[PDB]
Amino acid sequence: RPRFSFSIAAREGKARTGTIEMKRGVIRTPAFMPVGTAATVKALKPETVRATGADIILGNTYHLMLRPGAERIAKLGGLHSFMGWDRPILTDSGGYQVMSLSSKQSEEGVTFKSHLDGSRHMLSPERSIEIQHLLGSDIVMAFDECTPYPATPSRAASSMERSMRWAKRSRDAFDSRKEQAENAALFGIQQGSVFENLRQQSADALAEIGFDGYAVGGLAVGEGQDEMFRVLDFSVPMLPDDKPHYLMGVGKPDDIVGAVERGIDMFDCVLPTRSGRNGQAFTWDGPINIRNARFSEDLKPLDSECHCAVCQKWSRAYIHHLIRAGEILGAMLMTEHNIAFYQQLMQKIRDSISEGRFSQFAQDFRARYFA
Amino acid sequence: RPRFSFSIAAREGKARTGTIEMKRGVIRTPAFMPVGTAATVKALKPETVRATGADIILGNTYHLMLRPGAERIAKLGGLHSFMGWDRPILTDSGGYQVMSLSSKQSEEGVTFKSHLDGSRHMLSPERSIEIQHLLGSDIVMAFDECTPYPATPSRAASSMERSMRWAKRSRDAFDSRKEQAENAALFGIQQGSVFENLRQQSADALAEIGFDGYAVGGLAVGEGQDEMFRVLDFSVPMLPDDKPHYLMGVGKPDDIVGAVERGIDMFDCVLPTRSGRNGQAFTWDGPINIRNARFSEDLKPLDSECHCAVCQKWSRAYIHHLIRAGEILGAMLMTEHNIAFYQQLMQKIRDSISEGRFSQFAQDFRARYFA
Ligand SMILES: CNc1nc2ccc(NC(=N)N)cc2[nH]1
Ligand SMILES: CNc1nc2ccc(NC(=N)N)cc2[nH]1
Ligand SMILES: [Cl-]
Ligand SMILES: [Cl-]
Ligand SMILES: [Zn+2]
Ligand SMILES: [Zn+2]
Repeated sequence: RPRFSFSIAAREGKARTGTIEMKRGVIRTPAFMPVGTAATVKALKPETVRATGADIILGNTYHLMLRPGAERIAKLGGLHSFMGWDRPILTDSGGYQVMSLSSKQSEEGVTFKSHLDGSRHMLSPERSIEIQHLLGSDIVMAFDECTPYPATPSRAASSMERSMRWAKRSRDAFDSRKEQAENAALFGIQQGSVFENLRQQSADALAEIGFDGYAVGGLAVGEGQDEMFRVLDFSVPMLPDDKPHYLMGVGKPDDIVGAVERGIDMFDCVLPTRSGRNGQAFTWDGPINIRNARFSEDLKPLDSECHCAVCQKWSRAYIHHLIRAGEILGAMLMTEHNIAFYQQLMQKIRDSISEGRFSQFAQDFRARYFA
Repeated sequence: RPRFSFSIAAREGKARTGTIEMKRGVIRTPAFMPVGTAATVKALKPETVRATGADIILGNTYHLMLRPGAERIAKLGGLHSFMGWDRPILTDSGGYQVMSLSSKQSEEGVTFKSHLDGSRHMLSPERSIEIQHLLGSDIVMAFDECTPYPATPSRAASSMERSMRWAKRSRDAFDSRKEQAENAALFGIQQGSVFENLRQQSADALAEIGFDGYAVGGLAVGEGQDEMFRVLDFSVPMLPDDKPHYLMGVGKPDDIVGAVERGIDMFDCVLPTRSGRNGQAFTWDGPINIRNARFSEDLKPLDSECHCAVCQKWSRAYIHHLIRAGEILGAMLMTEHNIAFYQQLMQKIRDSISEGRFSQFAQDFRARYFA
């Protein structure tokens, strides 16, 4: 079993489908990664996450370093053993949460106060890589400096250029740790906001360093789908074609389809889990809010085609009751269905690309989903 | 498959072990019934409830008549289909929640305002039985009038005597509904508080009417274990020996053991589910609070002997993290373990009675549990 081997089995336009082979398992691409920020995909046992079709989940350096702690997780045997997920885990590097959740930045790194208890903590390229080593991540993200949306040209350039210097420091720290370099992979993060020249400068710097995969940062932060697709149109071709392309934080089903049409291979977002707990269920006819009174006596499953265990066993009417009553089983069932729906979407994307009918799939998907 | 057949396979002192055969399955006794007040055992799929060893669960007339509604559940196919539990369900009649949760009593019945939205509702012996018919309950409880603890002799007698008249009305309403009389069972509820003469009067009235089983009401309401055991000492022998004896709302593991020693066959309580969500895990060495800092790096399972799936797969340290983080999976894992622990306790009770070593089991259990 290889450390990291990406193979493209089929193409259609800019879209690709294939596999990433890693020591802990195969990742089918395009892939959707359920988010497991606090060492759990919310409301699901790991076996249920696997049963939905997920090949890999996402963890977070920032959250786990605060609770329960990186050294503690390593002492307990690593993140895989701790949470009971034995397949690949990608960990974000913490740069986004430093901006979004915490409350001093320099070239060396960043010091910050935890949002949970105000205790002071430090992150740097070297410390982020070390934390991801302690967690035992399979895909390690380079540590970057993020800037809020909407970013001015000056702030976008400044954070991107520092991110590129930090990408080289992340590369060197990873390569210095033998066990990490032999068993994990390292992805760089392209920045530059909506500005084509900065995206190009960022892509050039990352390719010169060399990574196992390339993420597109700085999207899914409020820009809207038209603008995101515009940025992807020019940004993805700048990345090495022969390595995976990971769009961080995306997204809604239609966002995923359009991003695949633009060359993206990997995705993560909290939408299926978080909005599931809030009562939103994804269906091939668009999302529904199960709390709506129209579902109070609806005996049909959440989605009429979905193969998930929830749709085999429980009605909309029951799940409507559970969510309106605040019952934990409502969160469990909505989340399992939504994650299974996302995996079925990815499976349909992969099959349609492999069969050379992805264009028609995307058209049919949109016509029905937005009808 | 019979409507209702109780068979005692073995005895030791006042303790009994055996089976209740019903159309939807066999109930091994002494039995513990997980509580599923809102058409769910909190945080567990029904298949997980079954995997812990539960033969029967408890639902509630008062809660289900308010949300989602009894006629609605019947229109949707009954409670079993609605929640996905195909085995026996016992439903309490609502008399306790009218007292404990709602906010006018007469000989006919009771009118009350819902605790959820203040809407007005009515309950009576006839309406309670009808609601339990609409739900499709397998074991129907007679509708009683409860009085708060501690009850004066006057209030205990008054509520008991009305309860006995309402027990006859419950019997007649059940017998008038052919489908119910042919497929379900009906239990009476002995009242009389801590007063031996009232317990005797109540037992005499219930036996004259005749029921499939006899519950002991009015305990687990604050009286303490010594007093409860004292009341059981004289109350249980008053009930027909050849029918099941159901102690409502009990209880802690040691309460269950002592009640079995006094002739009780069936139990229900929210303790394993509710306290599980709050961080209390049951072990053979007594309860632990998993949130305590001493468990932060403990790799052992919740209990060293427990056969449940949680103890096969996750450490105390992980569950400690989950509960302290407010994660739903923490509630799921704690609840599964606690319900499995309760079922393993019942299995050890049943086996020890069948083998004529229940006295020694109870002594060994207490010496270790309270060490
Ligand atoms: C919620 N949206 C969302 N977009 C993202 C882009 C990037 C990152 N992380 C990173 N640059 N280390 C996280 C994101 N989260
Ligand atoms: C929580 N304790 C607790 N003791 C109980 C006794 C009786 C009942 N119900 C009834 N008489 N219809 C419920 C109980 N709940
Ligand atoms: Cl989430
Ligand atoms: Cl509960
Ligand atoms: Zn489904
Ligand atoms: Zn266990």
